[PDB]
Amino acid sequence: VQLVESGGGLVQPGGSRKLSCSASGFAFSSFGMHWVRQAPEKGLEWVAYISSGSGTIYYADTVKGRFTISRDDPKNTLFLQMTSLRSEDTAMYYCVRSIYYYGSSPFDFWGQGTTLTVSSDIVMTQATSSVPVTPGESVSISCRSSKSLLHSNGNTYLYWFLQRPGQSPQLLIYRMSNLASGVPDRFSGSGSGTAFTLTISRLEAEDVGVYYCMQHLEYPLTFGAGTKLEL
Amino acid sequence: ASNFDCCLGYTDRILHPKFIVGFTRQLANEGCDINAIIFHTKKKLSVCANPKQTWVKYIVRLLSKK
Amino acid sequence: ELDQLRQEAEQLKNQIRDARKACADATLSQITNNIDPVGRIQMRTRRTLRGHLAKIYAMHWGTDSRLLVSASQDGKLIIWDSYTTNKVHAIPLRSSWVMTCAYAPSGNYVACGGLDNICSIYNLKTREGNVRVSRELAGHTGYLSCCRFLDDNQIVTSSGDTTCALWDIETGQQTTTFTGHTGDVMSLSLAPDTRLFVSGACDASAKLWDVREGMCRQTFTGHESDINAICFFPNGNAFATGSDDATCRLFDLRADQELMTYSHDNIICGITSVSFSKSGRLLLAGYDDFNCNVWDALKADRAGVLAGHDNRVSCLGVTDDGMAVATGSWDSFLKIWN
Amino acid sequence: SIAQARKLVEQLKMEANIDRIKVSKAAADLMAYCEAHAKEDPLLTPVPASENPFRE
Amino acid sequence: LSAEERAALERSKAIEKNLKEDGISAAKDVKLLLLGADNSGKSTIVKTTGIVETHFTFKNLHFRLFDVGGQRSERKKWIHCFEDVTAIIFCVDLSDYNRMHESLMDFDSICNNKFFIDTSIILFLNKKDLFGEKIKKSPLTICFPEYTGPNTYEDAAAYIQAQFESKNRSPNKEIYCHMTCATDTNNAQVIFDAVTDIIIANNLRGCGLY
Amino acid sequence: YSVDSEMLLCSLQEVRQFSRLFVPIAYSLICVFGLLGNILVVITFAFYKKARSMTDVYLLNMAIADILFVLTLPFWAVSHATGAWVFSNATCKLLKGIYAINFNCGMLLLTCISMDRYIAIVQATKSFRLRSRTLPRSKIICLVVWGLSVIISSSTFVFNQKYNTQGSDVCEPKYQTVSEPIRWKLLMLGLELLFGFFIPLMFMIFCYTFIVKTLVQAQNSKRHKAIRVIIAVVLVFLACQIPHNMVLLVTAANLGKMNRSCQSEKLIGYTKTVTEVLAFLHCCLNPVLYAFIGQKFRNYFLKILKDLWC
Repeated sequence: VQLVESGGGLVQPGGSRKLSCSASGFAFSSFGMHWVRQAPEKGLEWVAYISSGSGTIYYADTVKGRFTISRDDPKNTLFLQMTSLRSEDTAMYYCVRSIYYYGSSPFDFWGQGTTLTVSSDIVMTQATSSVPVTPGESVSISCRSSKSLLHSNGNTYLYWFLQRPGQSPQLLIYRMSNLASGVPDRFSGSGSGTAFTLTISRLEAEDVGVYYCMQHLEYPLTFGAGTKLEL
Repeated sequence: ASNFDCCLGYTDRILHPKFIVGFTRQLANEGCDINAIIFHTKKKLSVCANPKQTWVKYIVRLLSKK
Repeated sequence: ELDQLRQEAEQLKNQIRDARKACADATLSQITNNIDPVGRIQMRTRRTLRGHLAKIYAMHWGTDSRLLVSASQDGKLIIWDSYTTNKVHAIPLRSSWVMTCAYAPSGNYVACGGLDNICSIYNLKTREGNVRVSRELAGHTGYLSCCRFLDDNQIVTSSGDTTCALWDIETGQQTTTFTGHTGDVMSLSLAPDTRLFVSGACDASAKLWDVREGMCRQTFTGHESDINAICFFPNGNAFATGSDDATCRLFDLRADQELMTYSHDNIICGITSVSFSKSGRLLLAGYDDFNCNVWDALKADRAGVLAGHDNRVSCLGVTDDGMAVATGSWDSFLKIWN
Repeated sequence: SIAQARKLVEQLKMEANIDRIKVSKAAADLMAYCEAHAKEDPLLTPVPASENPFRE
Repeated sequence: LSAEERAALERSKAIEKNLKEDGISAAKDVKLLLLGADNSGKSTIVKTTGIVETHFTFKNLHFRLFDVGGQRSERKKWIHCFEDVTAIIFCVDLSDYNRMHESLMDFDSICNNKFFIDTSIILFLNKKDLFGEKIKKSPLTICFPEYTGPNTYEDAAAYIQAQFESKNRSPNKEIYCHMTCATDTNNAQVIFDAVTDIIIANNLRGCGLY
Repeated sequence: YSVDSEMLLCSLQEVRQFSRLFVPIAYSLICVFGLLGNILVVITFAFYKKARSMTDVYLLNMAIADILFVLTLPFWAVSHATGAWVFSNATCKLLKGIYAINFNCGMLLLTCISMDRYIAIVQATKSFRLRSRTLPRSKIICLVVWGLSVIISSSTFVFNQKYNTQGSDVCEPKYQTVSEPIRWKLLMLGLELLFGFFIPLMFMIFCYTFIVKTLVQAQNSKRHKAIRVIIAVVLVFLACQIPHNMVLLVTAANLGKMNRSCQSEKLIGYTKTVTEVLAFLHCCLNPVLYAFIGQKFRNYFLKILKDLWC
């Protein structure tokens, strides 16, 4: 598996540019695809999405009518065309794959991301900024929701992501309880209704990063503020 | 419907008006092919004539009333 | 010494015939009096699955008891979600003629074998998107009848070569071979503790093997035709055999005799499939006259009739928690009952 | 031929070393087992439309 | 009616639509079952081995031949799978007469069956010139000893063809018997002709005619 | 006065006295047996929707085109008896209108069945190869047949009215609107002649020639009965239809003459009732022959009879 994307540098304000994300090492035809932004001193936020077979398209509230998305199945490439750029789109842009059927893990693999610069709903809150830590101790991260994310079916739609310093963020936990493949057996997840908890047991070195909280109940996908673990 | 009685020929001699009491008008619009003026005399006959000749027009006027 | 060995075989057959006769104090039909009857049973068709364009031959539930598998002659293998009734996976098959298919208890693997004398393992949950073939095991001489996943690295397979063997999926070689029978083996069934299995063949007999040892212990002979279907009792101390002369039998293991027969004077055609209920008080049986009967398992009388398909009932399965029954047939539609 | 005979002789020997119980005991056990578990069987005794996971 | 449950439904309709396109594509093929005795020149006619499946194309039409050899089990048990096949192609060798009685009973077995009521047959007699060479010295009274006819070739073959028609006791089943000459005869044409009548005959039943 | 046997009105009182007793009984008898004959076929098909296909769908549509036609029929036997149209203007505009659609629709389904059987046998090998003929297609063609039947019948609805030509009230088309009266009559007469007799005649003879041509060369034991059915169906159509369409021409030939004699008109008068019934005889007999000759239909009819009766 390898997702690499390129194109974009510094532009003139109110211009235009294209972003190209080229995939290799899997069946591109089958998966859906997202675009996700990250401002230089802020958290993550959603942008756009296209389904498999180009059947359904959705955009964000902020960028509706200004940006456009398209895929090329024969050559395995994803395009994002953006026109009349304002002075608050200065951010990295990530390229994320996902799949939907009974018992699967969306947002499993992320891209590397390109730096673009421009020269001049469900509300979710994490009541933490920096949490003091020590190795060989158990800790707890708390994400509180606005309304209950439980549907008629038993399953609750809540995901937990981790970002290490100077790298791409990865999936830890999907659908609240279930654990992602390749992740160790130290992490555990619990919660009921609108209050949730991520519990870590015997934390060790190379396990400190910004932990993010995301819901997948309604479009558009809102993220958390993020929790930092110190040295 | 069907089998509607029609007048085929026109050809006749002129008839002095005193042998005429009653008359009708055959229509080319409805039932038959041609249009004509049938004449009923005291003897139970059924004389016919084309509508445009002077005598048929002269008698039909005078015997329109009484 | 052929005449000497021929009598030594006879004298022992005369002894075993007098052992089984001197054990029977009474029949079950005497002891099963003074109990309340089941009373008329009735079930309606809850759901119908459509997509296949040819005869359905096999199917299997999963331990989850929400997802199931099925196979047909068109060369496709579909995985259904029984609740929302939508397709999860549809796999293109290599050779068109398939007879059997299995589903692993972990829910990570699928098997299927046909008239190519080859059994193919398919790996679900790959790192990349698509499904592919994990391993292929071909060591048999005749067509494959049945196959059952013992574990994620152990599978049992019977054939029309009049033998069955145990495989190791990781190395892809035969571990042990079982040789007793003299006719084509039609079906087999695992015990609840995955220690013992029994098979039934076209010499009108059934045998009981030992997986870890590799020898037959007992042989049960009570039919007059080819045995088609076989199934263990939930307790794991009895089984029931379906045959091609419109009769089902009930055998015991601790006592070596046959304990009961099930037959009606109307029906005159062979049985294709048998299966027990969760408590094991009902016994379902598929016939080839477009009809599926429901027998009482102690009184030995009919307790109900499931509504007919357009063509022959080939395969039926009861689920683990025991909520539903599912049946397939040659008119290419699946139906779920309750 | 001798191989098939010498196998079949030793096969019939092993089948004659089994210890058997009466039909009465093996009968009462199956009847005893069924009575205990039959009370929570969903096909025998129908569950209502509340807990039925197929309709409602 | 959920975010994920709607995407899962969209995937199902994509699968549903995909396999029906293959269903239409696989209905434009002629399936043929190739039975007969072994060492009967079966290979020339086509122009732990489980099953050999061949394909050719002639005059813009796709043929599929399924040969069942080296199985050695109980036929009836696995003849259910080949229940509908456009036709059957049976092969016999006149070279040796001591495999005639075996081949004749075998034909009689397949001809009158539960599943093959209306399925018509094509019957190829091979090694034509080889049979007609050894009719000189070795008389025809060795097989079918009750009667033969004239000593020489031309009116002998008639007697065998008569036995195979006598074995047919079906009300509405045709047998298109042709003769093959050595290992240098065009047979694709002979089949193409025989296949046509079977399609015409099936369409007449479908129509108001007959 | 002195005029003798020249241009005298032609009395058609006698020709209608013959008609008074003859017309009602013929309609009444073929109505009952016609309705009884067809309703059987409509029920037998309705038993199993499953396995219905191709020629069966066209046969089912024909059976429907016969029931309505013969259900509409008895109101004119009541009119011929009474001898005065008592029913409302809307009745004369409806009953004459619908009857035209049912008759016109009946013929375009026969030419469909003919072209269906052509593709089936002559191009059997090619039709199998391309999958040319499928079940859903037929339903589109049926809608197109019903489409044209509405359009062609339009000219009938427009001109049909209620008025009193002679004696008591009658139900006839009246041309008061147009400029040229006889040209529109000649157009409306000619329109029915072409679609009635000339479209079907050419389509049948072409198809049923090239079917028989290839079917005599084929080697089979089923080709014998097939030819006997074809010839019989072709023979009947000619024996029933020809007389009326000849009489209908004789009308068109002299619809503007004045010298024409009465004896000629009187003779055409009688035979127009006698030749008119044979068109209704064929229309009510046709679908009963087509289906009942079929082997599969006859077997399934016996199946239901021997199962339901017990």
